[PDB]
Amino acid sequence: KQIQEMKEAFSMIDVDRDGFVSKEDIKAISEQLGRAPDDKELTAMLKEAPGPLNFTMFLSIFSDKLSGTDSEETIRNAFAMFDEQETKKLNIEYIKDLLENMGDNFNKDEMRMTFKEAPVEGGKFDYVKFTAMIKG
Amino acid sequence: SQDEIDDLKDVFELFDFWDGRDGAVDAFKLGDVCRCLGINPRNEDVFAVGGTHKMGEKSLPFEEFLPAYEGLMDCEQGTFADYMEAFKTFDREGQGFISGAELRHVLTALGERLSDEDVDEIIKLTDLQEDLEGNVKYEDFVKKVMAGPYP
Amino acid sequence: FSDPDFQYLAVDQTAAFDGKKNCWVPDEKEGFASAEIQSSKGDEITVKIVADSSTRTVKKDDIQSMNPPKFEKLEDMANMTYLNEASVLYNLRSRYTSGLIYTYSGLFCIAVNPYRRLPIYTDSVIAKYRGKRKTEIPPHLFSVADNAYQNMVTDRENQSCLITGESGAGKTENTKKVIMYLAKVEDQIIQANPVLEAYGNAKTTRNNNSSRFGKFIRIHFGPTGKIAGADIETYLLEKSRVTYQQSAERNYHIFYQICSNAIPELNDVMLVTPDSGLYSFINQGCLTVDNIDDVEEFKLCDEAFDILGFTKEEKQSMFKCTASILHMGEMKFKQRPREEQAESDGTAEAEKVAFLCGINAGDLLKALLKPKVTKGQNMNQVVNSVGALAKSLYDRMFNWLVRRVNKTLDTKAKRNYYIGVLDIAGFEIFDFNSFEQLCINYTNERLQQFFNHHMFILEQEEYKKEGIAWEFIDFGMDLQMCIDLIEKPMGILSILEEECMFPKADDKSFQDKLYQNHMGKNRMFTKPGKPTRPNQGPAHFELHHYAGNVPYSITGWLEKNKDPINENVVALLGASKEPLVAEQTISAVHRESLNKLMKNLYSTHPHFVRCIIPNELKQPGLVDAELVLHQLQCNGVLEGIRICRKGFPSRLIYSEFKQRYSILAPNAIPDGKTVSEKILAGLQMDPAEYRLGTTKVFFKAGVLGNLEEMRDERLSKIISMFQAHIRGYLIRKAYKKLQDQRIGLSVIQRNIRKWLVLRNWQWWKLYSKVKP
Repeated sequence: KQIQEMKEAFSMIDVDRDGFVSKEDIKAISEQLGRAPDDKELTAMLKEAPGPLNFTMFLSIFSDKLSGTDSEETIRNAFAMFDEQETKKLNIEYIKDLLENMGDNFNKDEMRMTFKEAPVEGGKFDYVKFTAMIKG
Repeated sequence: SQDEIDDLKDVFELFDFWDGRDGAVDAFKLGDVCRCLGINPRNEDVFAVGGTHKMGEKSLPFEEFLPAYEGLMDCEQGTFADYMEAFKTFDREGQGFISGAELRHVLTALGERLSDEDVDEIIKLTDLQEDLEGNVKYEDFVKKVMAGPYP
Repeated sequence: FSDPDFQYLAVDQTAAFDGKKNCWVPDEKEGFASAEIQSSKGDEITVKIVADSSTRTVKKDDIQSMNPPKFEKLEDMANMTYLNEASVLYNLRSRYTSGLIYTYSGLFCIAVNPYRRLPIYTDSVIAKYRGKRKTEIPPHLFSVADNAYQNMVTDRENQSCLITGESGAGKTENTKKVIMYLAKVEDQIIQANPVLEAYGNAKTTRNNNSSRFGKFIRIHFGPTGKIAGADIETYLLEKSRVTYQQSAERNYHIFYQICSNAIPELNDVMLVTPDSGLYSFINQGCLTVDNIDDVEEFKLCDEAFDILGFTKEEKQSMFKCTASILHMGEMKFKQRPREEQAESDGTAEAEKVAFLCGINAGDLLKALLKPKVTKGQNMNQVVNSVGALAKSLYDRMFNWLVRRVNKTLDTKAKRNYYIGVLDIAGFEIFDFNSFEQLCINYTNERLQQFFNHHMFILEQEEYKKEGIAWEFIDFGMDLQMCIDLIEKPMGILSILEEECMFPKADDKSFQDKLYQNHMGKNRMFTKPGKPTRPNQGPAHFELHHYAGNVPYSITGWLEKNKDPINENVVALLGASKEPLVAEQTISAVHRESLNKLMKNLYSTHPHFVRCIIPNELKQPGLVDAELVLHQLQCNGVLEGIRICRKGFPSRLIYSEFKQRYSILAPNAIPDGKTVSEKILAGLQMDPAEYRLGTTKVFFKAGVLGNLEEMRDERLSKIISMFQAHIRGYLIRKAYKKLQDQRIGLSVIQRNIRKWLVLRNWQWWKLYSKVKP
């Protein structure tokens, strides 16, 4: 189902419906929606694919991105590992503290980028809903 | 040995970090530190080398730590014989039994006592179970505790 | 061992001590004083008292050798250099003023009354004394009990503890703790005391809870060494306290419980007004009792009847018969100037009595004022037969009560051996002493002499039997006499017994018939001396009892020994409605019970407990050296220790020895006779303090107490080491978790940085955009 989308996507992106994605293909659709990348962005954006962009080298680079990651269960647990009472929520000051200056310290940006999305309401940061959002 | 002292190092960190990373450990944890490197000294044992009754009391470097572990090494460890012997003195029947209630008493009430929590703890851990009469084979129990958390 | 459980149990010592200057010199207040010699002069030594720093002279042969600070608060006195009345008294008193009330005197134990509650009997503490050898762990009564158990088990024979001491010492308290102990290593047993004590105890000047009957309780054991039954025997209950009570004394505890309102519901069942000072039979002496809540004791006594398994009727039968008594004494009378026979002075109270006993109030007062061939009674012959009845009922109630509580304990389970405990009532000297006391005292004598036999006479005999080597030693400790003066063929009691059978007899033919036989023919019998205490009522003769000289008044001793209740009323009650009520001289009878008790005892391996009253004030932690010292004398303590040091009174079968003292050198134990050869060898034990044996080991005096010391110590450590092991297991178990959280964080940290960098990927951006 990750594929079914990829295709239908490649379809909407491949404007000149020629089964290939060209600098004009990308630029084209981007603009039809939101601001689009500059030539340099579009250039190196394609150079990321050895040869022509058939629906194959497409699924290839996309799959090689999302590779090297774990489970929604494996992560939801690394979380409940600080959820002693098993409430399915972490107190915001806590989590922020963990990530911020513990282990492999994050940075303010990593910190902002991360919480700009985070689902915190009532002081408690729901790591379930957020594990989903970050995953499937 | 080196691979040994390295091990003290390894663990010293995990600890010195948790009570605020700064290259110093609360002397009140010197016990648990060594308890991690295998050993199980007795509270009487630990204080003898430098341990403390409370946190804050004082912190220690790795320099002073080396000898506390040199110390808590030469101290006596209990064999299976010993644990079997002592436990026999509570068995009137002589058939390797005891009741939960009494076992609880031995742990919590006699010798360097054990909080009521550590007890319900290890009970649940080792998954010790009583029969219809509410008795338990102290032989099994001793064997698990001796076994380790991961056998 | 750092064990909190040893606060008032473990002993907490150098310089200024010249083994030639320092010594013990007699004192009048302290019994013995710490002295430092200044100058000799033939026999006249001149010492200086360390305390006040005063000076005085003292015969040279009156100085006592002091012990070096090496033996301060020593746990076993047989291990001291000097065992003299001043070294012993010093050691005890040293320990005592520090909380330690238990001390071994060689083979037996010494308990000094604390007069305060001590946290030394807890279940925490019992855990630590289990299976410990006397030398292994501090001195304690548990140790004495625990050891008798091991012996009965390994040695396969009956054990027995004779807990002796003066009145108010600790005989009862300690007897109970022994049972409570043996029970813990059941519920009804422990519960039989509250009811028996309510019916057979009373405030006295000496004891607020004085036991007024002798108690011998055997505790049976089964094939797995567990409690499988138990029985109780009682002796000579003070029939007299029922209707009479000397000043400052109370009647039995119940009577006061019954009039407190602990259970208002019962007031109408017994027909009592909750006022004790209302009933003559129980308000003669005292009413209340500093530190005895009759309200709560009543409740607990009621509560205990339930646990004992007493039907509600049964336990209401008790309560009523005893409340009935509270009425027998309310029945007033009158004469009727003429013949006097006697007439009643009402009937209200005499009915409540007939009512509660299920008999006709009419038929009662009838067979009470003109007992039937008829024979009327005067005005006193009656009021005294009233008392004869009260007393006689109560003596049946108490007897039935015990039979019943044994019903609940004689479990038909399988019995092997047992451990009896003997608590007999102790010596007591009052302002006025009569037949009751002679009986208690004769009883207590008796016992002491037992200790003398089994301790000196005995020890040497066995040496002969086995066919070892030895030369006799006369400890000069015999009371056969005193004993004989009272019990033998023409004795005091035998005279009285043959004097009862004569209706002619009286308080003077008895008194004369006595001097006639022992005045000058036995030195223990001496004309009454001179007052040694105010209010000292009449005395007709004196007896020199082990623990004191007692001036006995023999007035009324003839009726006291021949009981007498209208054989008439015994007919009335014989067919009463109440089911309970429906259901040889005293001297001879008791003499016989006692002889039988003694016979039962001799067939035992006795362990002795010696109680000691610290002072005459009933206040805690205060010592009266004179009194103390005085006991350390009539009880035979010192001598009791000499032989433990002199000969070798211990003895252990290698089979029971290996089992109890292996845990003292297990890194040397790969045959019971060689194993011990090893253990005692390992311990680098002095060949002196012990001996070989074919089937058994012989340890000099005290040594075994000290082995039970080392035995405990180890048992405590090992217990700690297994607790350490449990502490270390739980710690290491939670290592991943500090290990686990270290991972669980690296997941999140590395896996958010991913989802973070994936959103900063043009492709993904644009992708996400198309999405819809």
